Amino acid sequence: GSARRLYVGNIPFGITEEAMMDFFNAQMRLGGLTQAPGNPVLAVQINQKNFAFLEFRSVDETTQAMAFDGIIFQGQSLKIRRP
Ligand SMILES: [Zn+2]
Ligand SMILES: [Zn+2]
Repeated sequence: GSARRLYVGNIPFGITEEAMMDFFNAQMRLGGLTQAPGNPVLAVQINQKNFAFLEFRSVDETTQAMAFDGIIFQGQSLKIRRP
């Protein structure tokens, strides 16, 4: 379970879970981070503190997404860390 989640900080205020999921799924797939068909991100939980947890379908894709630390999303540099 913790091996399938990442902390994502400095998210744009007001973003939706769908927007964050769609961005990560599209960009991870385009960037070659996945090795199996389909979408790597299952869910996004945005805190009540400017951060979210992304939940992935696999431990593999959780690890690959660490390559996106610092990715720019809606003009913000996302901080990606293990929980
Ligand atoms: Zn969508
Ligand atoms: Zn939700």
